[PDB]
Amino acid sequence: SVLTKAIVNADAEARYLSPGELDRIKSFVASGERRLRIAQTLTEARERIVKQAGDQLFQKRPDVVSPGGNAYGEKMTALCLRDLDYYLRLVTYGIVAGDVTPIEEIGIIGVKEMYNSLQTPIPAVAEGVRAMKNVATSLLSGDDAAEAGFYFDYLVGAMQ
Amino acid sequence: SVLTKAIVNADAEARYLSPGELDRIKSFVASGERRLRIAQTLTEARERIVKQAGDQLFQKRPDVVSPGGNAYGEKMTALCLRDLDYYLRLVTYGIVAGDVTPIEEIGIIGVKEMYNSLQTPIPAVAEGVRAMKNVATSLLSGDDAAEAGFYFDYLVGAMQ
Amino acid sequence: SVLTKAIVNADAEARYLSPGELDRIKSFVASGERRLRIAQTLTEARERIVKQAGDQLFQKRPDVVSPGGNAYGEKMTALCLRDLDYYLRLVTYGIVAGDVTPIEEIGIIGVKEMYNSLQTPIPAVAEGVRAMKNVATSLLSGDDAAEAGFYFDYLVGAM
Amino acid sequence: SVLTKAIVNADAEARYLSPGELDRIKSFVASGERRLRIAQTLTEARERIVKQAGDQLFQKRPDVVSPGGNAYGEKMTALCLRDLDYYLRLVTYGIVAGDVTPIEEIGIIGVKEMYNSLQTPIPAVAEGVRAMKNVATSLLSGDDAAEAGFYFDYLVGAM
Amino acid sequence: SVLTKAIVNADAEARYLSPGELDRIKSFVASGERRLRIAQTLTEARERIVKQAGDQLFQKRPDVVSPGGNAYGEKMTALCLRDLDYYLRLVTYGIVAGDVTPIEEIGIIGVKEMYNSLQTPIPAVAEGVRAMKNVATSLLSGDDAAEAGFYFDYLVGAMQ
Amino acid sequence: SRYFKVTACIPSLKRVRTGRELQNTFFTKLVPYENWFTEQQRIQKAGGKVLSVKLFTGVQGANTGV
Amino acid sequence: QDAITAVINNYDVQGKYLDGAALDKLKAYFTTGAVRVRAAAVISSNATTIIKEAAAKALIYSDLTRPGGNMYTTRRYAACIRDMDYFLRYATYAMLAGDPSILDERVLNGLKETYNSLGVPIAATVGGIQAMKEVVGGLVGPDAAKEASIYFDYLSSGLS
Amino acid sequence: QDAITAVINNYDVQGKYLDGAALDKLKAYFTTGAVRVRAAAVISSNATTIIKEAAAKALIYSDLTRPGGNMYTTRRYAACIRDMDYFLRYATYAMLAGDPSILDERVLNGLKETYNSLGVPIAATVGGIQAMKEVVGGLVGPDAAKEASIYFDYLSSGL
Amino acid sequence: MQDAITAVINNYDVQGKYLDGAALDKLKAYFTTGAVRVRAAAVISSNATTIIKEAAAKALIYSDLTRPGGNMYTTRRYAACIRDMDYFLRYATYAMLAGDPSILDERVLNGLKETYNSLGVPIAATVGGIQAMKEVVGGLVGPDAAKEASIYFDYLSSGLS
Amino acid sequence: MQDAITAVINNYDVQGKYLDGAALDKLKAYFTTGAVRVRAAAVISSNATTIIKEAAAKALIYSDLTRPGGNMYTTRRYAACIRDMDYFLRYATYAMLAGDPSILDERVLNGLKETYNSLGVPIAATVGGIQAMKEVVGGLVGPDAAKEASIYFDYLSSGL
Amino acid sequence: AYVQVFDKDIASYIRSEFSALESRLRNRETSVKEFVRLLGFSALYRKQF
Ligand SMILES: *[C@H](C)[C@H]1/C(=C/c2[nH]c(/C=C3N=C(/C=C4\NC(=O)C(CC)=C4C)C(C)=C\3CCC(=O)O)c(CCC(=O)O)c2C)NC(=O)[C@@H]1C
Ligand SMILES: *[C@H](C)[C@H]1/C(=C/c2[nH]c(/C=C3N=C(/C=C4\NC(=O)C(CC)=C4C)C(C)=C\3CCC(=O)O)c(CCC(=O)O)c2C)NC(=O)[C@@H]1C
Ligand SMILES: *[C@H](C)[C@H]1/C(=C/c2[nH]c(/C=C3N=C(/C=C4\NC(=O)C(CC)=C4C)C(C)=C\3CCC(=O)O)c(CCC(=O)O)c2C)NC(=O)[C@@H]1C
Ligand SMILES: *[C@H](C)[C@H]1/C(=C/c2[nH]c(/C=C3N=C(/C=C4\NC(=O)C(CC)=C4C)C(C)=C\3CCC(=O)O)c(CCC(=O)O)c2C)NC(=O)[C@@H]1C
Ligand SMILES: *[C@H](C)[C@H]1/C(=C/c2[nH]c(/C=C3N=C(/C=C4\NC(=O)C(CC)=C4C)C(C)=C\3CCC(=O)O)c(CCC(=O)O)c2C)NC(=O)[C@@H]1C
Ligand SMILES: *[C@H](C)[C@H]1/C(=C/c2[nH]c(/C=C3N=C(/C=C4\NC(=O)C(CC)=C4C)C(C)=C\3CCC(=O)O)c(CCC(=O)O)c2C)NC(=O)[C@@H]1C
Ligand SMILES: *[C@H](C)[C@H]1/C(=C/c2[nH]c(/C=C3N=C(/C=C4\NC(=O)C(CC)=C4C)C(C)=C\3CCC(=O)O)c(CCC(=O)O)c2C)NC(=O)[C@@H]1C
Ligand SMILES: *[C@H](C)[C@H]1/C(=C/c2[nH]c(/C=C3N=C(/C=C4\NC(=O)C(CC)=C4C)C(C)=C\3CCC(=O)O)c(CCC(=O)O)c2C)NC(=O)[C@@H]1C
Repeated sequence: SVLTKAIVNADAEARYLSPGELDRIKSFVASGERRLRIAQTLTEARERIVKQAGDQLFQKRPDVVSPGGNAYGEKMTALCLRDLDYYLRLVTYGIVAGDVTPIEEIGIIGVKEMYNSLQTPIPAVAEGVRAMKNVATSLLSGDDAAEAGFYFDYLVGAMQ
Repeated sequence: SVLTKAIVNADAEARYLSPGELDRIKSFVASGERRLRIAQTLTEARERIVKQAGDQLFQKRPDVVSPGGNAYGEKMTALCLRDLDYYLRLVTYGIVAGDVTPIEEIGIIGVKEMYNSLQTPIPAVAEGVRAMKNVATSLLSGDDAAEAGFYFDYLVGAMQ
Repeated sequence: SVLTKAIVNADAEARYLSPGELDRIKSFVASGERRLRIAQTLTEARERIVKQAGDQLFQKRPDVVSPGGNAYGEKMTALCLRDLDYYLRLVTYGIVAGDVTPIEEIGIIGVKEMYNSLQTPIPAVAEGVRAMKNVATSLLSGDDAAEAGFYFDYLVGAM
Repeated sequence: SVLTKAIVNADAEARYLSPGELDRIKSFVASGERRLRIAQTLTEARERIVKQAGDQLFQKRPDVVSPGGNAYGEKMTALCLRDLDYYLRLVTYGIVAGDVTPIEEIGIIGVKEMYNSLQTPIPAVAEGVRAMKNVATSLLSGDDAAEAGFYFDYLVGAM
Repeated sequence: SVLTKAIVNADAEARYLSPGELDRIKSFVASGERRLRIAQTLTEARERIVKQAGDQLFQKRPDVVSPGGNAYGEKMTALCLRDLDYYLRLVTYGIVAGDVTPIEEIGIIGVKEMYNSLQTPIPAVAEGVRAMKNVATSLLSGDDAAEAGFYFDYLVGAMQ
Repeated sequence: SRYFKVTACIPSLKRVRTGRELQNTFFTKLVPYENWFTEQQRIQKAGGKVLSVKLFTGVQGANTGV
Repeated sequence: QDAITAVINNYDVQGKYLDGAALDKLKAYFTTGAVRVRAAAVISSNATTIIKEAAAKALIYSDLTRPGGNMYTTRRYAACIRDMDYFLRYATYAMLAGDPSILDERVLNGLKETYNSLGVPIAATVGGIQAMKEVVGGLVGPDAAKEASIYFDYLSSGLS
Repeated sequence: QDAITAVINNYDVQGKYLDGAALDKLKAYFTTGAVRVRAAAVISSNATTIIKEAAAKALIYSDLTRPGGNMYTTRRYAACIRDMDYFLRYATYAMLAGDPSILDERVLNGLKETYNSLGVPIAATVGGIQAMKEVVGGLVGPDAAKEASIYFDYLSSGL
Repeated sequence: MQDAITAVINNYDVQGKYLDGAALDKLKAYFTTGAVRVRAAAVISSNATTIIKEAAAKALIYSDLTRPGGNMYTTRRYAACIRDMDYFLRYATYAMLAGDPSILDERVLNGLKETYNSLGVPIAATVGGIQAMKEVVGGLVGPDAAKEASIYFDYLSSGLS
Repeated sequence: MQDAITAVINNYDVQGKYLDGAALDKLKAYFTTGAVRVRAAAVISSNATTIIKEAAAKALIYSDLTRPGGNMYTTRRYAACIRDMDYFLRYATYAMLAGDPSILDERVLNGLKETYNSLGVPIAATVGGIQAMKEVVGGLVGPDAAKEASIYFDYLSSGL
Repeated sequence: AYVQVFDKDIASYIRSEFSALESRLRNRETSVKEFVRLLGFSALYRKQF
């Protein structure tokens, strides 16, 4: 989170936290309560978000759920949905943290390599995340949606 | 300034400013008008603040204005007061900037070396700044005083 | 010591001792006996040197022994004198060694930091050492005094 | 020279000259006049020293002045003697300097490489220098000889 | 041997062996049988090669076998011949390996230092190897001689 | 001078490397005493864990020869 | 790392989405935050004095400072006060973070082994840390003191 | 090192010149060589698939991949497949070489200790290596498989 | 760097000549001066901080430079200027012991003008400070030493200007 | 490292005692020995190459070690062994000048046994070589110097 | 390493001044960083730069 980042910069400089740095920490702690609510909303709607996004993705990409495609078959389709669920969980973690770092360590480093071994198409995964964003945005209020959008966008950018 | 600090962090990361960082900039620009008033108050009371602080310092430290002491004599006493005035000007600059950096470049880097050549005692200088803080606090309203205090405290910390 | 310094330089270069280096060692061993006597003299006069220097320092700097000043009070004044004694002991060690290295490790590294935490003024400490030098010089013969002076000067330079 | 060496060490440390370093300088300046005389003696006897040393070397090493050997032939033998003369000149420079540095720059750096290209045997060159030392020692007084010996030994060590 | 060389280059690049590299390995394994015969020839003629080369060397350099010289005396002369024998054995190893590496590890690294302690002249040693080459070349057929020459030349280059 | 023998492991969290990193990952090294302080901090800042520290050379609690 | 991130990490290993109970812990932290920021600023300004007072309480006027003691000689004295500073800085960082982990990652790791090789006395060091805690407690004030104390105690327990 | 060099080294320690018996061992290797080259090309082309199949057999659909498992998170997953690739590449190198030494020098040395610090499970890794062996065996074909298997087994035993 | 003794040696070495009496006399001259120089150097080292203080008081401080808009205004700049002053003093002391100006050229003098011009540091003021240090140094060292000390200070001044 | 003079100083410093006559006597003893030591050191430096040669001839060469399958077989190993011999000689010379065995412990002796055991270098043979060097050195230095020289050589041998 | 730290030209002249340093690296008791430090802390560096 923001606080960790501030501490880390201070430690590198080997100095106590600057007033400005301290102020940013104060702002973040005030924002946190609002952030928690946004995260809570998505958590409650999680099951539906995943389901709706999955359907959209499969409509957008018939191929993935086709005999050739990776997603095809019950086992495989479940795994694809599980992946979507994982990414949503990561996004919620991000919102509460106020930073993408939590998201980034768990999901975005080595993602290309992992999916290439699996042979899953990376662009399709990105589309699924985009789909989840749209569903999530609708349930969220506009200002809340914008905050959530940033984290969703980062994921889409990372998996490109 | 706050904005300069944010830009510098972004440039190090080689990224565009984050939304969160942008929000902090927005908050700062709103705060600025209040900050300007706080600075204005101290500027008007500057002459009296310096005078009062000087007297307090000399009471606290008889030695500095003693024949042995550096401050002793008219010329020397004037220079000591001039220094106090300089630090006050720096503090005002800091309040408007919202950061200690302006203060820091002009006054706190190489200060030890300069004063050691002069042979002025650093702790006495710190006391003078503390004295100025107390005078300034009284004239300022409580919330204004807290803001001003942070900058004053930084100076005291720097000269240690 | 002189010898330690020479060996260390040689080891860095990974070479046997240079003729010039060897010559300096030879000179040092000849000087040593004289050096021992100089050190002995100061040790015997140690108590008086410290006392006289202390008085001079306090006259030079009234402030240090004043309510504001660090030295003020019996406990504090004793500690200030103890410090002067420490530095004198270090100087004697230096004279026998023929190098400031022994002095330097015990007394001159981190000295600034230590005194800054204590809040003792460094220039006053230097004055005390200068004062000790003057007392020591008087008791020493002129040539002996010059040798002792170098070590005293180093200390003053270090702080 | 001694002084150059001391200054260089100080500059690396970014400090003023240490008392010990200063003392060595003092000793050197006193020694210098004696050193000048030692150097003068060797210069006057230079021609004979080289000649005698050459003969000794050739007796010690028949091979070098043999059809296979590098030294063989008038031209080559002259060059070998010229080299001995060069080293003697360097040693005199060293004595006045009080340090091998002057010697080292002119003669000891890249010496291996130069001789390897020439194919001259390095050990034989060393023997020649040893021979020169013995001749030089005889002409010098004992204390003078010891001083000169150090520089001669350095050369032998270097090659 | 050659194959080791190829593997090492691949490992540095962190890649599987290139087709071209693999082809060179194939060629080497085919060549090996011919190489073994060349080595066998020299082994059989080894005793005479050493003897002839020794004589040539001593004629070329009277000094080495002279009271001053290192080689002088029966014990010493035997050791000089033993050294020549060692180098010949190394050359045979090289031919079968197809690389100088086997030769190099046993004989060419630290050779200068070893001989300098012994005080043996390095150029004379080189002449001995050259002498051995000439004898060996005569017994070998022309194409075989060229192959053997390369290894002999390397030794001469190394001790130089 | 006093010397420290230090064994420390640093994981490569930022990026995965194809070339062998074993020497970088797990290293035993000799550190000058003066340098060690800074080095220890650097390992901490990296997020590496210092498995073992020992004083290879010099004497503990030495006033001189340090 | 941070209290917020610690909660996230615990959930991530479980694979659980963030839940209300988790949210409550995060909420608790957010309220405490403001107090912590104020405490940190106090400590930074008074850091030099805090160290001075603590040294006076435990380290100085002791066998340690006397010849044959661990903190005898200027070099050792300076080292000990440098260590004291680090403990203070890291404790301040921990207090802001709300997490003990940074102390483990930064201060606690490799300290015991270093100290044992050096022959630095652990119990005396612990004593110094406890002294700093007491001084800090005064300056920060009671609400802040409780929070500050836990991190100081954590450091002490680690060293012991 | 290599089979050819291994023979050479054995002779060198004996000091023996190369003999027919030694030559026969080398000849044996040369016949096997052609087969090995073909096997290596097969492995290189199918390397990505080999890893995929082996992972499917052991690593994926397992607790490791599930949260709280060693291979959980993309970073860890990627690391594990990178390690698998290493083992494959080195085994291929060893098969061409005809010697297990390279495995010891690069892969096997320090791996156990690294894994223990990391908390990577050795037994699971060994399982993965065995799985790769089985897949490799199929592709290479029977004659090649025997040769390939020994190096895979060597890695497994070391780990 | 080079010193007096080495300078003589080097001149002879390029000629290839063995050391001669005329050369020896130059060396002898240096040896007599040497003892004085060593004493002077010790004096300077002990009083270095004060020398700088006095020289600054004479020229640099209580001036436009120290006043806002001046080159030495702000603590950082003030500290830099006194650091430079210390450099000049240390190197001059080295030169005095050596008996040769070369070290000044090799370390201090080379590239200083260009550095100062980019920085916008005023050369004439710096020269003024060097001259002030010389005057203070002259007093402490005493007359015989002062003449020797002065030449190196003047050399620095000429180089900068 | 440490020397004799510094060793006395350090012992006094831990006691906090001023230098006393008994201490002075030890220092005086060293000063008399000093002149002899300097002469010995110069002798050793000039004859270093020969000393190593003679010692090798006495123990290392014409032995199983040099024969194939021996530790010092191959040029690389031979060169390593003579390099080690040189190290021992140089350090012993340093120790003799210093009058203290500590430098041997700090540079040569520490970790050597373990290194040798991993390498498979034979310690007893190395010790034999050191003893041989001692004997050669003894001759060159002359009797008074020899006693002093011997102790350092013996110290190395005992350590190994 | 010699070529990085000294320049190419000076690195050519090096025969074995650092032989002891090399051995510690060969032994794997020092790191490459440490080896580079010590080349930097060397008379040769100082003399040449
Ligand atoms: C759905 C959008 C797409 C899709 C998915 C898909 N995934 C798998 C198998 C796996 N996916 C993962 C992913 C993760 N594991 C993690 O730890 C993380 C980070 C938190 C991620 C994102 C993994 C490791 C597996 C392996 C199985 C397991 O983990 O238990 C499959 C099955 C293919 C297979 O061979 O296993 C599928 C189908 N496929 C598509 O094409 C969709 C676009
Ligand atoms: C002959 C061409 C020249 C010559 C030879 C010579 N050698 C020695 C002594 C030794 N030679 C070796 C060399 C090797 N050891 C190895 O491992 C290898 C590579 C496989 C070689 C080449 C060794 C070890 C010795 C030491 C003695 C021993 O056998 O253990 C001598 C004797 C000199 C001495 O001091 O021992 C000689 C004469 N010298 C010449 O003059 C010829 C030009
Ligand atoms: C996969 C079959 C199993 C697995 C692997 C795994 N490894 C790591 C991390 C590392 N593995 C190594 C090992 C090597 N480095 C080398 O150079 C070599 C030989 C050439 C090997 C084999 C290293 C050094 C690391 C650290 C990361 C780095 O790149 O430096 C992980 C991740 C653990 C971590 O925290 O890094 C994993 C998961 N573990 C399993 O669960 C599989 C059964
Ligand atoms: C006298 C010239 C000045 C002076 C002295 C003063 N010192 C202290 C306290 C201490 N001084 C030391 C000094 C040393 N300890 C060492 O190990 C060495 C190196 C050999 C030295 C020189 C120490 C450690 C202390 C701390 C107390 C203790 O020893 O236990 C004080 C008291 C300050 C306090 O608050 O403790 C004083 C007054 N004071 C001046 O102003 C004089 C100019
Ligand atoms: C002071 C309260 C006590 C004390 C301290 C002491 N420490 C040292 C030397 C070292 N201490 C450390 C510790 C750290 N290094 C780190 O990276 C961290 C985390 C930020 C710590 C806490 C280290 C590495 C050293 C060695 C080198 C250095 O100076 O850093 C000494 C000196 C001991 C010596 O023999 O030199 C001392 C005295 N000892 C006391 O007496 C107090 C009780
Ligand atoms: C007063 C609290 C103490 C005191 C003051 C004192 N100062 C001087 C002289 C100077 N102080 C400064 C300081 C500054 N110049 C800058 O650029 C800045 C930042 C903007 C500062 C703070 C300078 C440069 C001078 C030199 C004077 C000049 O302009 O030339 C004196 C006079 C001493 C003298 O010899 O000049 C005094 C007395 N003295 C004390 O002891 C008090 C504790
Ligand atoms: C003091 C008499 C005058 C003065 C000086 C001044 N200098 C700087 C900055 C630098 N000074 C140097 C100079 C040197 N570096 C060298 O290597 C040498 C040769 C030995 C010298 C003399 C350098 C390189 C710097 C820049 C980097 C640094 O600060 O360390 C400043 C600061 C300039 C700025 O704008 O920051 C000043 C003020 N200026 C005066 O007013 C005096 C006339
Ligand atoms: C000769 C008397 C015996 C001998 C020597 C030998 N040593 C090694 C290898 C090493 N030697 C050292 C030792 C040192 N390195 C140093 O820096 C110092 C202090 C100045 C010493 C004494 C080291 C560290 C090594 C290993 C790394 C390296 O190669 O330098 C070998 C090589 C062993 C091998 O298998 O490569 C040998 C042969 N062995 C003998 O046969 C003699 C009895």
